[PDB]
Amino acid sequence: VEVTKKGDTYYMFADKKDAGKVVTFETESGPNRCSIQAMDIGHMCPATMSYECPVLEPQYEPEDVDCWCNSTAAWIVYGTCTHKTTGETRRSRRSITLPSH
Amino acid sequence: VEVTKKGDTYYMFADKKDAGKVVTFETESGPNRCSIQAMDIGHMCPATMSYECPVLEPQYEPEDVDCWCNSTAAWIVYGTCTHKTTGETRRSRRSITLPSH
Amino acid sequence: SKYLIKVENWILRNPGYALVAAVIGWTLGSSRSQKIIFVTLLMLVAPAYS
Amino acid sequence: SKYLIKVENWILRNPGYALVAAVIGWTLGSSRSQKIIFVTLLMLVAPAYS
Amino acid sequence: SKYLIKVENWILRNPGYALVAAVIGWTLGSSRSQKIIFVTLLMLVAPAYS
Amino acid sequence: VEVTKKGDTYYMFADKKDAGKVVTFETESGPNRCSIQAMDIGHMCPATMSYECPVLEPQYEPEDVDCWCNSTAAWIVYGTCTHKTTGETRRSRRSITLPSH
Amino acid sequence: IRCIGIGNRDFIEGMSGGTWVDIVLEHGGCVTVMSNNKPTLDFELVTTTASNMAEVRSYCYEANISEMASDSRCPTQGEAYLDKMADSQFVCKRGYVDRGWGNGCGLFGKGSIVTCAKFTCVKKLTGKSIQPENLEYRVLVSVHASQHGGMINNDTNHQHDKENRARIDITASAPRVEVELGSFGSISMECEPRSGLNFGDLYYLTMNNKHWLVNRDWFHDLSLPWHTGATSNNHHWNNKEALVEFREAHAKKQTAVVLGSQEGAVHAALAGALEAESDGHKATIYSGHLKCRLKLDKLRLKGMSYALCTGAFTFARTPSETIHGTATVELQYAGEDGPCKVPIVITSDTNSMASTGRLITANPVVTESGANSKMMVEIDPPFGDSYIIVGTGTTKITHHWHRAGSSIGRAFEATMRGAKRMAVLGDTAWDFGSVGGMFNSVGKFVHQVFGSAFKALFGGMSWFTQLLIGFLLIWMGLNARGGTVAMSFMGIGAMLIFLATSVS
Amino acid sequence: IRCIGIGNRDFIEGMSGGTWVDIVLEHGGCVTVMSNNKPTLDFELVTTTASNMAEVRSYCYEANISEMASDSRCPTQGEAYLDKMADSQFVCKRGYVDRGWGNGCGLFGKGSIVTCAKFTCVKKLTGKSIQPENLEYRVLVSVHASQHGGMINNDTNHQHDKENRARIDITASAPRVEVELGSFGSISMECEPRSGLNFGDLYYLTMNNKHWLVNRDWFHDLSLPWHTGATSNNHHWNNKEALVEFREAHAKKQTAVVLGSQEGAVHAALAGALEAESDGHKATIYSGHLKCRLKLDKLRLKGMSYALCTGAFTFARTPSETIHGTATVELQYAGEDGPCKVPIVITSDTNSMASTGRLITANPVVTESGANSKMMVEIDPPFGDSYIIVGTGTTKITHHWHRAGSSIGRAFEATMRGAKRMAVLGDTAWDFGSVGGMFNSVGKFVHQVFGSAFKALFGGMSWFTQLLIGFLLIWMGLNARGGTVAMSFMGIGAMLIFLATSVS
Amino acid sequence: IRCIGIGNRDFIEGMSGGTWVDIVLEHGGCVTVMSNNKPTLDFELVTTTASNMAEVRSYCYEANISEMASDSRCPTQGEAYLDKMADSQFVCKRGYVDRGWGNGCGLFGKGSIVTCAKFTCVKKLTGKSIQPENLEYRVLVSVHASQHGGMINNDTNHQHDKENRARIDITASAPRVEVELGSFGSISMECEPRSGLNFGDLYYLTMNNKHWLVNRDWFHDLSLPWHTGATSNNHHWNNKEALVEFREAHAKKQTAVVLGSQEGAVHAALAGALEAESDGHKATIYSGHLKCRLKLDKLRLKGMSYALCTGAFTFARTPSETIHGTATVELQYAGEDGPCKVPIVITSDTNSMASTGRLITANPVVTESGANSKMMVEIDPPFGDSYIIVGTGTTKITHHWHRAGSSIGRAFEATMRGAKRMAVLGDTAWDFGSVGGMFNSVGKFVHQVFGSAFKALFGGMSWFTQLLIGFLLIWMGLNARGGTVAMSFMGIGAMLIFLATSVS
Ligand SMILES: *[C@@H]1O[C@H](CO)[C@@H](O)[C@H](O)[C@H]1NC(C)=O
Ligand SMILES: *[C@@H]1O[C@H](CO)[C@@H](O)[C@H](O)[C@H]1NC(C)=O
Ligand SMILES: *[C@@H]1O[C@H](CO)[C@@H](O)[C@H](O)[C@H]1NC(C)=O
Repeated sequence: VEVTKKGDTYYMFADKKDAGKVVTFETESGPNRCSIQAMDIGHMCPATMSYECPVLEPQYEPEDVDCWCNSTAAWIVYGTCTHKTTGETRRSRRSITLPSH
Repeated sequence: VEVTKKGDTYYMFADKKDAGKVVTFETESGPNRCSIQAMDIGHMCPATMSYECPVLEPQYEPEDVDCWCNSTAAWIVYGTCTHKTTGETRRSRRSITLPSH
Repeated sequence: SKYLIKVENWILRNPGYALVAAVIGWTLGSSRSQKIIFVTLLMLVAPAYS
Repeated sequence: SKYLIKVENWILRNPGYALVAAVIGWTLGSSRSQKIIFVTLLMLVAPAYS
Repeated sequence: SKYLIKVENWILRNPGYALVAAVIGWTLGSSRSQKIIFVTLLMLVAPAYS
Repeated sequence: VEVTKKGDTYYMFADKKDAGKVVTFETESGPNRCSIQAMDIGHMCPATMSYECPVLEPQYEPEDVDCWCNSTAAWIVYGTCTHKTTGETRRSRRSITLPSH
Repeated sequence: IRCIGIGNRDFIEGMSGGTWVDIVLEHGGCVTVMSNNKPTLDFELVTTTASNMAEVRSYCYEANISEMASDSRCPTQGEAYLDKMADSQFVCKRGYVDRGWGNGCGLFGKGSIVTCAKFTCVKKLTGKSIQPENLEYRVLVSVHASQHGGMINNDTNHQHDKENRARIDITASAPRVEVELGSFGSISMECEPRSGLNFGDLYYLTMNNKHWLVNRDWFHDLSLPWHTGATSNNHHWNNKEALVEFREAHAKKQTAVVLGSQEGAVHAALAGALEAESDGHKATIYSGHLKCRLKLDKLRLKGMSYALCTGAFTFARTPSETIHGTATVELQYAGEDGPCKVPIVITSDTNSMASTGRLITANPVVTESGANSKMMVEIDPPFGDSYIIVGTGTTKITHHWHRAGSSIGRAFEATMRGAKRMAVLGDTAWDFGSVGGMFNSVGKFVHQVFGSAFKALFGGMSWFTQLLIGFLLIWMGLNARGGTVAMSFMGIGAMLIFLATSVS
Repeated sequence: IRCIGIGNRDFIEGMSGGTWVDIVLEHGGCVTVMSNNKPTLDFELVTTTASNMAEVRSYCYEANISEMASDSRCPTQGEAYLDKMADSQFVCKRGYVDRGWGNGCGLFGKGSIVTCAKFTCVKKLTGKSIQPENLEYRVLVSVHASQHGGMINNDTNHQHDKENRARIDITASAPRVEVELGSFGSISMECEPRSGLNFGDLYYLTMNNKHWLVNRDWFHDLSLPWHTGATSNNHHWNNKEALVEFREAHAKKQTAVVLGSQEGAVHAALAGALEAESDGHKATIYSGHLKCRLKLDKLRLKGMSYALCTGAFTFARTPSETIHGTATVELQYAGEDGPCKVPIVITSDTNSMASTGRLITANPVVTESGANSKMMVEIDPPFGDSYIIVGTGTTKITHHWHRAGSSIGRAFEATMRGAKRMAVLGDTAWDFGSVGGMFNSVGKFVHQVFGSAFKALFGGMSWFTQLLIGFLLIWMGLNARGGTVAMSFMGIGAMLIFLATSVS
Repeated sequence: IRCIGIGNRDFIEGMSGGTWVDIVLEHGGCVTVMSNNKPTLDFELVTTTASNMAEVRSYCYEANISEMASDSRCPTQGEAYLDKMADSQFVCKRGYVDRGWGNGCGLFGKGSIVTCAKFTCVKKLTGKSIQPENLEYRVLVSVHASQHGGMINNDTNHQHDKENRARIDITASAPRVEVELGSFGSISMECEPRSGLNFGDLYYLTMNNKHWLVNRDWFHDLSLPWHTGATSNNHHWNNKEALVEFREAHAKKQTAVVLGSQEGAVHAALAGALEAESDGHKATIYSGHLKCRLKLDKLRLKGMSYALCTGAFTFARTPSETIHGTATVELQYAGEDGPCKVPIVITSDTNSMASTGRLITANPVVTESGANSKMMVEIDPPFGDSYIIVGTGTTKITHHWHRAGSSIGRAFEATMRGAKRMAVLGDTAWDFGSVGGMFNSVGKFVHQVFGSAFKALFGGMSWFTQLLIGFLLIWMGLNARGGTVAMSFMGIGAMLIFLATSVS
């Protein structure tokens, strides 16, 4: 995965292939091993979900969290689409209804 | 993960640790490599979610599916609870109201 | 139907002679209904002279 | 209040003499209201002989 | 407007002679309205002697 | 961080840099390792938040506490302002309204 | 002495020869019954007891789930099937979901998905019904035996002489009870639990060791899982979907969730509800009145044959005054003469020495033979000023007393109260059976309605002048030829003759 | 000849000396105008054209999203913040989520989470308004010139002699138009687009190369994102949350989704809606009537001065009959005499030779000078049996014809139709301006309402007897002293005198 | 000359022998006072001055906090305590928070937590009261001395001859003032600041170098920290919790926050409020009228003894006309004759030479002895056309003038204005003390109410005919035996006799 810093904050460009594996990079504090448990991760495409995932102490189990590193809080970003067809999942099935007349 | 057969159907007892990894077992047809992408998987406890996940052709990529094997359709089962405290998530927040009097 | 239209067209073709015949036959009845029958008689015999 | 209860208890103690005095004073008035005043006079002077 | 103010100022300048003329013309009418017309006549001819 | 005692009670002057790290000092009982998990900690400035954080037994997990030492209860104090501009956050957004007339 | 400190206190007096007498007891008041030769009794109703209540319905506020399973079939396969559908303990829901090549099968259409899971009720509340045959009332009976009147005996462990107090349990099975007061005698009571609070539109709700009463027209309206009362280890439930919230169907599964504890919702809904208490399986209700009929045949006095007291009587404190114009006197006796009758009189002047009032406690007596003993009595002073004298000889003590109000006012108030009581006693007042008790019934109720005024009005209870007044009134009403003047006058005359024939 | 095969066909006849005449045109019918010396004209309204329509609002059924971002802060930190919040193209929502040690911070309290994403409208529909000054009507005018009547000239490319057909565009800017028919002459038309379909409560909806009309009170009721009424490449959308669905909640993020194509919902909702067609930016409406006034001053005949035909006339087929009782005759002429007048008569017997009916086509003539030519004419046969004779000499041909019905029935139907027409012509019927045209107006409309019955009833149109009947009726009404009998009789007499003064 | 360009201008004339005269001054108008032998004066009220205002209450819109501290105790420990609670500058709040083993102690219950912090007011606004003894009015007095009338002297620095203009400060302490006008003389003024704008329900609000006026019932309704006016460096505040917001609930602490600047809220709330201006600590109010009484005893003319002008008079421009029908004339004099009286007459024709109007400026004179000097005068021309003649001999100049309206209209308007003025002068109009001034008072006010019409109506002010008319009217009213005809006639006669006895 690509690791960059824009304005004193770390961005991790993770593609589809790196799904469910940890990665180690370097920060101003030192080495950082960060695990990624992204479930809705997709291929690379303009639709990009980005969310900060926070640092925590190893003496706690993750709860309702799919990203965690231990140097600081790290911002993760990844595309969300299907078979690189430039199309989102859009499976909402709301089926909004309109008045007849 | 544990692999058993009760009545000509294969059950895969998968715990929390084996989350996001594939597993290979044997069937009457031959070897079967089956991948598991369970996102809401929990620890081992009486609350057990079980659902059949189907066989599919290799060319067609999975879509909105978190379990797939290629010998036959395989029934997956795994617990769903928090920190092995014998307690379900029960996070519904419906807040049903009753008539006053 | 078959004869009413013919006599109607005949009346509308020459209404003067028809009205003359009608006013002649009006004063040749003993009762009102008898005068009506006499003028309808003239109305019916009007198309065919024979 | 202070005197009504006393005269009431006195009337209830010996009602015979009270009724005798009342019927005596009833026939000593010129008008009905005058008889009423005379009997209430007897009612009031009843507790204390003096 | 143009003439009312002039005759008004004339009346207000010498009211004695104006009242004399008014009381003279008041007694020279046969009816009340005729007297009113005669005095308004004097009122109108008052500014210009001619 | 600075550690002082004024009237048989310990004050820990912690600046912004020491945020999220433990510190060891000495008391009449012996060495004391005290952890600080202050999230809203700020720079040094007159606006100073001060609160006692209590001693507890190591066999229990903290439930709603961001400061814990094990010799006694220790009073922590730290500034709360932005970029050392001598200005408090004052982000209340109450927007109190007054009657017109 | 249990009837002294009660706000809602009545006074019932029966005929001299009349053994039977009817009364009404309210759950917040008391009744005092007195007679000429019988000792004063005090009846009170403490608590309404409900036991052996049947169960009607039970709800489950907090529940758990386990073993969630689902099955989906896409078009050209029919309806989905699961083996757990036929089981009554597993609840499932059906639905239709869009399918495609991404979900496993080829044809592009929507399929049928079904999802069920077990249902286990961890905590539940119950609803009971109340039948008239289950109710049981408790009435305490006290006797004015010149007791010390000390409130140190609260429970029923000791310090309660069995001849001075008693408890009675009135049940719907046997409404006839026989009360034994020891040396005083025995009485009979027949109570009819009627005209009480309606129990056909009330349900007894038990929840979390607490209890309430609810309306039947709301108990069935509640939207929660329920099941009727059937003795079994595993019960079948209905309408449990209201506690299990199903997540929107996914590509080929459905994850159900269970709601949390609904105790707060029930506590909020039951804010404006009535409460009660319970012991074990029995419940206690503090609302409901009762009608009773007492037969006083074998009841007698205890110290009628005793002698007089030749010792020293002294006041223990300033005599108090109650809201009903009654005066309690607490005496201390010095000397050793044994149980002796207490000579006490009420008059208007120290030299008059004439009884002007009555006593609420009949035959005041000392209970022990000790040197310095104590006793208490309750009397009713006449309106105005009066003197209470205790003892004889040169050692008799006197005390002044005053009471406001008017005799006519008290008479009218008592008459109105008696009229209200007779109106409450709608049924079971008279008897239309064998003849001979109809005149007895009309006399009994006219007495119970007019004696309070008869005693207060007609002079000093000479028993001789009143008969002459009645005779002259009957004569005046007889020698009158006019209508509507002889009937009423003769009726009033006969009423006065009968009221004078009774006890005054 | 464009008015032959039309179900809704009328007949309008004006005064002999009356140049002006008013008519009403319906979008589904036709109008035939005839006179004594003027050639028959046929007016039809083809399409209502709407152009240069302004745009009011556009909705977006199918949309896309991209660059979803979220930010979460737990308690004691305040509200979450994101730089994309200030941008108008990014929509976010706020919420509160439960946090704990498993999420990063310790204090247990609900935190503030915000989530926004871009919004791009991939497909949209538009709504336009219609103003009266934008409408433009198209009316075709045909002339009965004994044309061949062949339907081979459908479009406007060729095979349309410019002296036999014409098109007129009536606009709201200039309602006065001058029509040139070539050799026939010129006419004037003043049309007033009033009393049509209301266009103040209708919106023209364009969607997916299709078009509909909708109600204004319903167009604003639709729940979809919408912009302000201006032309901009990218406009600040409003109420876009209706197309972006957010998940329930998560301890650290929130994943939004976009709805699919809502084309099916709009197609289902617009089932009971009116439809139309469009070309480029112009729209075509098939509903709406029109009122017009025609001035026929320079209109003349074409073959009035021609000679007679001395050739051979022959029928081309059996003469057909239309729904309005009109007979079309298709003749073939042999010989070379040039354009000559067609001698045709309608009588009751072959020896009578007396005109009994009228002709819908005035001055039937042959158009070319060819050897074997063809022509067509349209006539109205009298009720009953009749004989049509064509030609003179020993070569004249005869044909039998029959027509059902009654003269009184047709007269009453035409009178009722004229009354309905005059009722439709509520406004702009008379003129209250300069004097001299008011009597002309009352005479004109009484003629247009009663001439159809006058011609059918009063004998053989002798023009001499009717005047005497009118005179005698006026005399009978004059010598009458009674009320309500002289006014009506004199009015009817004057009406008949005027109707006889006009053309019969 | 300060009263020329004023929209609200009045005219007050007193009795010939009447020294005292009452007037009313409005803050937006002027008053002109004229007499027979006294020079014309012009009074105006410039500004209401408020000084030495006391302070009532002060609010604090923007505040800061510092040194936030908290203390928590869990059950079985009692209430929390902090040393800063007893200090008045530290505000704390108490609460109950859930505790457990995670918070330090064992027992599972909720505890008591207290949290206080300092309070320092960085910015504040103030409220002052206004007392009648603090007000001070300023009135400028001008004298018509035939000044040049140039507006070049706006301020009070120079170009103001001290004998032609003056300023007077009317205070509530000493309402009696003596004004010195130099050579003209001295006057006395007694002004009573009554019937003005109420200052018992108004507060003077100072905020951010701006000032407003507010209602007392609204000033106390505001929900903000406040403190009364006490001279000190540190003040005690009340109800400061309205500016400090505490968080929900935390087990071990509570973080307070302070609100931002509330200047915008106050500016929005004070939108519909009145404004004013201030200099240093004094305030200026532009609303409020005044009543005054002038004593003119030592006031005389300046050029009464001067001679006539034997030079050349010329107009400097076309004479202007004001809204009150007054004509200003600007003259230029050539020659060196010293201060001489200006011979000017107003007539109807050049040969008549009869005074028909009056002069607003008494005794017009030239001020300097220069060769070519200038002067100004203000006169009132009669209704209609008139001729103004200036000078004598063969060098006198004439000018035409016209004025619209009617004498009766102006008379009625002046009568109504005088009636309104006398109605405003409710109190302090008459004197009920010593006798001899009551007739003077009734004559004075009947003059001030009717002289404007008396001068306009009753002829040419001959002073001889009017007496005869009054005598004959008195005689006509005397010889009349009927009621309601002699009293009114005698009253009108006496009124006319008195009005003729006064100055015309
Ligand atoms: C993060 O955790 C990993 C776990 O092995 C460790 O190797 C690494 O040094 C940690 N990073 C730090 C402490 O900065
Ligand atoms: C399933 O797929 C794996 C993919 O490598 C293959 O090795 C295995 O043989 C397959 N099993 C079958 C086709 O039964
Ligand atoms: C606090 O706990 C640490 C745990 O390593 C221990 O080393 C230290 O001595 C303790 N402090 C005391 C008991 O005062």
